[PDB]
Amino acid sequence: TRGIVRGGETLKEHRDRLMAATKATGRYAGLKTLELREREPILYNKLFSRLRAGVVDARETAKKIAASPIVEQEGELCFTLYNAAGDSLLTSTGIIIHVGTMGAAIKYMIENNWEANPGVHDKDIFCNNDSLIGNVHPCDIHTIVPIFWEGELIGWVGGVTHVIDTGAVGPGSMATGQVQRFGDGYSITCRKVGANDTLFRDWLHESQRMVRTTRYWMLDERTRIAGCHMIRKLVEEVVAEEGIEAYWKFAYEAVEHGRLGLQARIKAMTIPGTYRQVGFVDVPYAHEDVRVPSDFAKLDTIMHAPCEMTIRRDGTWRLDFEGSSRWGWHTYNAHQVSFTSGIWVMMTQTLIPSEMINDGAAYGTEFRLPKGTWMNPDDRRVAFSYSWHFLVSAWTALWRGLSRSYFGRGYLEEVNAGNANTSNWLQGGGFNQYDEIHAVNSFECAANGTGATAVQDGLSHAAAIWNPEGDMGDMEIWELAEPLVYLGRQIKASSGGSGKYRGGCGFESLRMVWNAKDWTMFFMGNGHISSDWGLMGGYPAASGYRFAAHKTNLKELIASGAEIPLGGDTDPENPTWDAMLPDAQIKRDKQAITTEEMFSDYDLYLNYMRGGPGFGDPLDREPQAVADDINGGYVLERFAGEVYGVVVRKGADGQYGVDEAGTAAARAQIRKDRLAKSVPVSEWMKGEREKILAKDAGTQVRQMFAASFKLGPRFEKDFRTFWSLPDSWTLPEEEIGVPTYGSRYSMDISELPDVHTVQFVEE
Amino acid sequence: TRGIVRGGETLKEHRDRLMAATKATGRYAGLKTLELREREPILYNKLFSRLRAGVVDARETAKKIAASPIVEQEGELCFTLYNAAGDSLLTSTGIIIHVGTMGAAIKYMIENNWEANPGVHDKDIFCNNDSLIGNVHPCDIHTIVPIFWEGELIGWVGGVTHVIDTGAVGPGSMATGQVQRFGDGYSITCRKVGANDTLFRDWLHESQRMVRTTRYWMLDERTRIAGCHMIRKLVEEVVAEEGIEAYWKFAYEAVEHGRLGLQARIKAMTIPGTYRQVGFVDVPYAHEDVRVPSDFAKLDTIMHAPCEMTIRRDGTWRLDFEGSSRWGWHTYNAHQVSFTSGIWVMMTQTLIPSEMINDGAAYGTEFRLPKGTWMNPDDRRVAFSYSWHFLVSAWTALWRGLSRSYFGRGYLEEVNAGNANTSNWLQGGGFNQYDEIHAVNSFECAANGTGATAVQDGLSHAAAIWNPEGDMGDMEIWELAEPLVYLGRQIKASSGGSGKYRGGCGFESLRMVWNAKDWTMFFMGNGHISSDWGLMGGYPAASGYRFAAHKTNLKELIASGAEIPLGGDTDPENPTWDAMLPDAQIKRDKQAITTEEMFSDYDLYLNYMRGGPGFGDPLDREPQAVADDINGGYVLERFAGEVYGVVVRKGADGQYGVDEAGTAAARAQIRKDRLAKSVPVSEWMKGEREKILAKDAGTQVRQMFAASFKLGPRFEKDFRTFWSLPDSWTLPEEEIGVPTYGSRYSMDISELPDVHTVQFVEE
Ligand SMILES: [Mn+2]
Ligand SMILES: [Mn+2]
Repeated sequence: TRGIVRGGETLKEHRDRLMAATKATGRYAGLKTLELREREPILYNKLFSRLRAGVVDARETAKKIAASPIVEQEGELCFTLYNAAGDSLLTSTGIIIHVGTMGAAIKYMIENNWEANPGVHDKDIFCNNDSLIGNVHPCDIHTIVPIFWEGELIGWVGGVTHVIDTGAVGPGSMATGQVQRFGDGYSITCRKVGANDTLFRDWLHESQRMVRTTRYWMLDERTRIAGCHMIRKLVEEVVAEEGIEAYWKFAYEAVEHGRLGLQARIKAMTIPGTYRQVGFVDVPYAHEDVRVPSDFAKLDTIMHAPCEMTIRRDGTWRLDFEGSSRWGWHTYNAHQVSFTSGIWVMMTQTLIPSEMINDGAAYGTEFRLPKGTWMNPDDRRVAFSYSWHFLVSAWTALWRGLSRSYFGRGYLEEVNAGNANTSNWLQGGGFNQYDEIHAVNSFECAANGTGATAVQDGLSHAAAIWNPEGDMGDMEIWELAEPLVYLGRQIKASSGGSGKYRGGCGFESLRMVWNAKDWTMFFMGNGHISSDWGLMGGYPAASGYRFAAHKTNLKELIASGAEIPLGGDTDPENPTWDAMLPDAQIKRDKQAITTEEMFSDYDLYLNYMRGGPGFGDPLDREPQAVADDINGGYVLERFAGEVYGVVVRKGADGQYGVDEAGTAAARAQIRKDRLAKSVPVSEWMKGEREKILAKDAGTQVRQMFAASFKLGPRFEKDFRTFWSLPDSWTLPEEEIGVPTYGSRYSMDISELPDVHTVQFVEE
Repeated sequence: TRGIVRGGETLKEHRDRLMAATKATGRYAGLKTLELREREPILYNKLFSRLRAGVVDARETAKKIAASPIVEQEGELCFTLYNAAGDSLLTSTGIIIHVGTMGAAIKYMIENNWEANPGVHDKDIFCNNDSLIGNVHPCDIHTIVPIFWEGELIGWVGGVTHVIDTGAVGPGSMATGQVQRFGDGYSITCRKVGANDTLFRDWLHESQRMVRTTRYWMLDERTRIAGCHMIRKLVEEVVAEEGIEAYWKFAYEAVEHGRLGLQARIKAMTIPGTYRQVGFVDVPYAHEDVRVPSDFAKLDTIMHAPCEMTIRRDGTWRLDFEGSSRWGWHTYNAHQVSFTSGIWVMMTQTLIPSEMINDGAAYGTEFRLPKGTWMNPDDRRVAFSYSWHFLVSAWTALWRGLSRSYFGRGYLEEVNAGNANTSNWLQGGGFNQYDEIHAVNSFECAANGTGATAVQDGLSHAAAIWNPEGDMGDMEIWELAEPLVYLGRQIKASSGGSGKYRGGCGFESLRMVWNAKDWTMFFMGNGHISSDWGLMGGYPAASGYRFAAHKTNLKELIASGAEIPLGGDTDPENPTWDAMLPDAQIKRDKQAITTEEMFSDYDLYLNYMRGGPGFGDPLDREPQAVADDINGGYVLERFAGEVYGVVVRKGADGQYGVDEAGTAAARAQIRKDRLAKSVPVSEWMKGEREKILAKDAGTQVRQMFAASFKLGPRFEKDFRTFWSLPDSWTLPEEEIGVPTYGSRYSMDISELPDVHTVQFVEE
């Protein structure tokens, strides 16, 4: 029975052959030479130039079909072209993390003999979003079309859209509320959803009633299908015009070219050696306003992600996450594919922007993700809807590590202290201004600030780790899809991390609920803990907080001519809105994660997008920059002196200027205070060691270590050595008093029948 | 192109033709005469006898394929045979409410042009459980196979199994936790799940990872498929032996025969006139241990289900539920198909046992269910997982109403005061004794007690409204599938409703958690309110309560030989176990509905199945019966005197005997006390009327009326008339202080694209 691949081999035989060559030889598919590229270089780039333009243009055109602004204006969609074995050749920009996620679904089909059943046929249509096979979160939905030529498969197209909602318990796309997979939303596992280019009615009727924002989902489906088919047609025209021979060579030489590309850029931009760095984020599920149904999920915890980054003389490199913490009862878990494609999107943004963007760099990187950590769970009950919470707090560390190598070597233009927490996600549900069931999810946190450089300040309100082409979207467009009105949009002062170069500031949006019925809202970002750290000096960006006002009496206040709250929440420590709202129930605290809360018309919700970390000692910053930050609204005048040692005087014009003698003398005095207030690290260490031996820390600090030691013995060994702790000191998780469900017992997806999962990671 | 039905017409043309004949003519399909039955009655019964044997025997055989005891021992499975238009011809016994649910699924396909897409092809396999189309709850999963003959559809087979769990937020089948459809478990809308008699791999992988109890679910599929295919093969053999002409006549004359049967039985057993009755149950979501994520769902409420039953001189009859309450944010909502097939299952149990069991009676009954009530919701966010809560408390009223017509006419053998609340459902989830993810759901409440008769006492621990073939299942078999050990099984004293004839007692099961890991449990029945009422006298059965013991210290108690709790909780007002467990956290209260709660090995959970209501004035009971009840454990000795006026004396043997002279005087004395403590109803009425005018009642009493008034103007008009209330007195729901989400705004499933829903009810 002939296999369907161009060879006559099956999908499985074909890929198994290619991975064997790759393993044995060290080069993708065994390609020790690139025949087309070396011998017919003109033909090689013409294919590259024409096909990469095709997918770029497909994404840009098709996104005019969607109703949701996330797809139509922000561009949270991607199109990828794959070879037979599910390796990408080329991609449009956008949410390119799904280069790898959709590649792994293609491989899951390959490895579980979809070929025999349900069959991969021409004109078929597959839809998938299953996180257990490596997708980021259910709200990101794939369409996958096989491409055939003269009767045989020659590759695949994938299209991803980020969809408003998938019917989880939480109303929104990064939803809280649910604590397991069951309730985490509509989960599609590589389903055959069409044949002969036409969708199945039983998929249409079932799928559309599993969600709130049906019209939005329906159109997000057509944006995918139209893109896939523009790309399928593109390929056929390219093959018919240049030949299957060349196309077939290109479909694999391109992928080894991407591996060759990563190696060469490492060797030219980096330094061999070892780099160590760590990242944390908070999960405050103890609080009253995280109302979750399962009692075993109400505890505070901290995500712990240490990375040992090894860079070798031959230009390979290794990322070891030994020491990391366990998955939990929340929606912040991830998958080994999620995680590693995340690290790949980062190398598309600094290491290989000017090389082939495809799975080549993936084959040139080594990943060790211990089984059972949050980044590699071993449990099929796990939940995913806001994977970015953990994911974006782990990858930010690696910017710093990678930036020390550019800095030592002299490529200071490339240093970057890391990504912002891509957060607060305005979410809610109910009846909207068209009186339809609806959900919300602002992609304003596509435009957080970004890490400072060794050369200049980070960009404000500019980007996210998962899409560098930032877009905040127009106020006038968002108000077509949410039942809220804007009372402010404002640069978020003192959100940027301080330094010689200041991190990018976030921004803020103040909303009034308007024309909503039976409406709820919630918040979802980091509160207690800043994920990014500064670099070579350099402080973390600000962390998160919440602001909601209920019963504002704002109908009367608007109408009677009284003061009403406008703009941003400029100094949350000295607020101005609260005085204006004497009757309101104001929620102003650090609890940056909540579940659904009744809101009504004229209630208030502050949307806050985070800043980025800074670079260098702050009192090396040029004083004039500090003064300009004060006028430009970037830094509150209070910290000009307290952080930068800059003394500013207001001119007749009302703007701030530099007092130079004052600024020098204040900097001189800060240096003596630093000497006087610090102590030798020897001294501090024996103090902290006493606290450790006494087990003096909150339950969430003690749980992070207990769980981390159990998954990563080399990390426990290192902690014990560092603090010089007796073997009599032990930290069993079960002694901390907090629930410990899922700490010993777990069941993996691979323990279910007929499941063959693909491994991409050392594990 | 040509339709698929044996005629050459499409499914839709075929049914549309037949429903028009039925509307114009008053007889199913226009059959004013029954050709086969009148002309070849021998051939007519031979087809009937062989086919009903086939479905009975198919259900019986295939249930030996299941691992879950729900299907294998208790038989909560059903097989039904349908004509082309989706009308049942015959059924096996068991959970026959799905006669109507699978018929409504077949008809939904007919109306939405499944024929065009995805196509109804021979050898195909459909799977469905969608409650918006009229299924009881997600856990009841249908398999639907078309039957073809010489290339044309001649009917369908449906198979139903109750599945342990479908991946709702709650672990169990009657799950709490979720408050909307989103989270209420895996919802399949008439999916084509196989072709050429083989299941699709993408359905297999996806479906098995959306639930906990996977191996159980897998085998429940094979039990369904096998029964369908035994029945498809059966028909073909019957047709090949007797001819398509005869079978095609039978497939429709059978259904008008059933309508004729309902009419003849009404006219023979009943009295024409009007019957009025009502039913209630509790929903105290206000309590701390109902932890739901949505703040708009935390309130107490009461289901209000009034029925005006009209029986006519021509033998038709009408059931109007005007006045009923609204659907809510819980899992107790229903659907018009759910509700009406319930009343049909009830009429199979008294009215037509000896007639054709098929849709004939459905065509002979009139139903009016106001749109927007809990029984006919107009909102597609609604949740269903424990529909029986409302459903079984509504139908019990109709037994009483129907019983007054037997009692007046003299068929006292047929009187029954109503069904028990079929409840408490022991449920929970975690890791079981085989160290696999698992969920539990005891079907011990298939064997509640039943209503007393005009002739004799109700049966104890015997049946449920949805399956009169009660089975409590073996202890030894239940312990193969739950990580619990039985410490007692006991008739539940004083659970039966008191009367001249006592209602049936429930029973109770005391469990110890054993060999469980990361384990939770919860409760799900009625607490505050008894659904059934007694009759012509007659008190309701006991209502519900909860008992759990945590930290029992029972390992130590067992090992040391101290007292351990065994058996049942004989007198909850004077317990013996609580003293035995001095270290325990004991939960003993009325809160019969909880969400998930951590349990551990040696903790205790009491499973309580309810009793049935009684008949007649209790102090007409033969005193000897009261004495036997006391010894037999049915009634606690305290109430012999207080309820029955029976004075019982303990003998030399230790058993109770009747004090005859004492019992006469006590009965003489009770009658004088009854006079002395009652008042003229006029007197009592003006007191209660002041309370109404003063709005003196719990928020749950005031919300039940507010919601009912808005949905049922004739009920408000009638309330106001009865209590003589000014037009100045008004009860707006929004003044009661509790959330009112979904009270004005709603969006029906019929408002989504391409949705054509079928109407079976006056509405
Ligand atoms: Mn997304
Ligand atoms: Mn069921």
